[PDB]
Amino acid sequence: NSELDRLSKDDRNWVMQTKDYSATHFSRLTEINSHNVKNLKVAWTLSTGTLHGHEGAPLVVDGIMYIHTPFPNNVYAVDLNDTRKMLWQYKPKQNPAARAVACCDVVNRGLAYVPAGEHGPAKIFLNQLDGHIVALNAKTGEEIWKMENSDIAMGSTLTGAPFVVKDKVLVGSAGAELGVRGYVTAYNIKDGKQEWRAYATGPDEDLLLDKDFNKDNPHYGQFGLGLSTWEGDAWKIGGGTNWGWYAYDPKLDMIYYGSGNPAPWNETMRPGDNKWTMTIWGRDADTGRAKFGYQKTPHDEWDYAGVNYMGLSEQEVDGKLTPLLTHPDRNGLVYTLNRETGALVNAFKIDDTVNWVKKVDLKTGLPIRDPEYSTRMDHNAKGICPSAMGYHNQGIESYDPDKKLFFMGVNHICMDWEPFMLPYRAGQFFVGATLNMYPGPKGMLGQVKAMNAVTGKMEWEVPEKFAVWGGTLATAGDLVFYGTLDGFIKARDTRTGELKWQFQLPSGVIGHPITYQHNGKQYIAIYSGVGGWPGVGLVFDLKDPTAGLGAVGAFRELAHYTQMGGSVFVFSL
Amino acid sequence: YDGTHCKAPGNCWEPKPGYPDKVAGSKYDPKHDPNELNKQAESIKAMEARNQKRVENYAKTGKFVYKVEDI
Ligand SMILES: O=C(O)c1cc(C(=O)O)c2c(n1)C(=O)C(=O)c1cc(C(=O)O)[nH]c1-2
Ligand SMILES: [Ca+2]
Repeated sequence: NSELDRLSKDDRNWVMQTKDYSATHFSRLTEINSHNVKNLKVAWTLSTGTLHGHEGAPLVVDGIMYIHTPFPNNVYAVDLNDTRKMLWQYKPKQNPAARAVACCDVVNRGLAYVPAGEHGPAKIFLNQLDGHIVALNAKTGEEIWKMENSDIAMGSTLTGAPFVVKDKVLVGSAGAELGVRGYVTAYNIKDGKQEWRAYATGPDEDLLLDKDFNKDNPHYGQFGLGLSTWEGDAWKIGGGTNWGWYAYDPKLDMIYYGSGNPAPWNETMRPGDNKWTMTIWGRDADTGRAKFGYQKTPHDEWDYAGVNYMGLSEQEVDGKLTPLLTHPDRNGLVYTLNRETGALVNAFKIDDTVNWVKKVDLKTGLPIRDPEYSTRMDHNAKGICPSAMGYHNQGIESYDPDKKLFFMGVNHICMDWEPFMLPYRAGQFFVGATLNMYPGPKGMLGQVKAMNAVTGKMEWEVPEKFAVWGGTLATAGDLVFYGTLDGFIKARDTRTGELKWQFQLPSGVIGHPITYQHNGKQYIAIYSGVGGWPGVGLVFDLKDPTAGLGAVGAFRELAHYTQMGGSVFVFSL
Repeated sequence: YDGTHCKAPGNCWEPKPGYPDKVAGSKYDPKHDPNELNKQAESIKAMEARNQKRVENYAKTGKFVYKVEDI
């Protein structure tokens, strides 16, 4: 959408979760900078009126902030000239049974926005846990249209944010832990008409492939693989949901995202590469047809769900300025691909303790597996890094184009894993592994790191008490801001990693910070309200260390630092 | 199984030592019920058909109506 692209370039706005179509999470605002951030104070605050995990962050467009909640996914609008009043509210009525089929807390990664055009007035888009995509009038909150994407009776929900491209809004999927076969869907913004729908497994017509799919890298695989890399009909329940983030290149007219893990977690029940789960896709915008598809983790054994964000940039590769995507996967590798051809540029370890894979062979594109850290029936596999939580999860990260550095919140969590046999029944969980998780070999649970994604050179690295889950915001003031699970927002100097400022929020953070200018002043805003996968223990009062899909034991100390909450904090000088 | 021995481009899977090429008939046979397997796709077809009713009513009347029994 060229008007949405243009609004994204205006520092008064934050028009999508990812900030802009490249997912830079980078602001040119410098009012707040490394030399005065120690003076940042809370300006004003809002309550969301809910508990549970608060993922994503607010949108700001044309002087209005938009807020969203975890289930039941209430939305409200606030005029930045009258911060105490809610301009409008939208309160979904959803079946409470939706909560029982969410694997990982009833999180929602937030709203999307499109400006007014031929399709009608400006709209806010919401994905509901119960599987509906809703279009609201951005100025009034009136419901314009609503469609069914996902059915909770099959264990299929929505948690990832909608994504607007031209006249379409894209809606993902969720429920691979209940055997949902992933799919992404484009709806027309005017009337909610389904334009196209691309599945992650199965026959080529379902995958929606360009006739020249992987023409540039035929060694990745081309046709027939969504059937031939599974035994029989096991693809029909085979995972590959896409509950993460998108990017878009308007010049190529290509949309990028990752498909998630194959189901079940029990690898022995699903022999084969299990394509095209765990895949980096480049899809034509109008048709949805994939131009490239790179499977990062063939035959996943670890739930490295391949949904993490895609950060676009233009950097020199062997001296030639090249359009790129960069993608810190769950599997602990940072992928950088040519975003036109899909060619692999690099795949480096985000922390050197990654052990499921020895290295990626860049020429073949294959990860060279270490069988010592495989999983398999009738075996308790020990000391696998990363754990299923990944060395990176759902947080959107940030890129400073002057430094050519990505700044990432990183997890340092490893695991033991033993699968088990179990039947598939639609609507029930379909996991089939028992896990124990714990800190990686360096002994803490999180890090923040700065890196060059072409060379792999780590600029700086610093430890954090807990996994850094919510992502980052970087600015031209030489700062990276992020929130922590234990309930801080913090700012570090992006040259050195030095900590410049910290503030104690009410609850842990699982979303990202934003910044915007309003009436000549810079603000930083963030949600506070712990939850998501790390918070399942505290949110659901769980005690068995293998409960919450194995996260309970690793995060057992988090409840000593934070309770649940739900608030928006806005800071300024 | 180190992931580098490929039967075909995009297809590198091997069984691990001592495990079967095919699971059907093995001790690891998932024995999925084909009727259970098909339920998701049936549910999608039903959602798609309702959505298409809502779209058609919008194009006919100019007013959006969610509940398909009210159209
Ligand atoms: O396979 C799925 O469809 C699915 C969905 C979700 C979800 O909807 O949030 C998560 C996961 N998987 C998962 O693998 C995971 O690590 C996870 C963490 C979180 C969270 O918000 O903290 N959700 C999810
Ligand atoms: Ca998963």
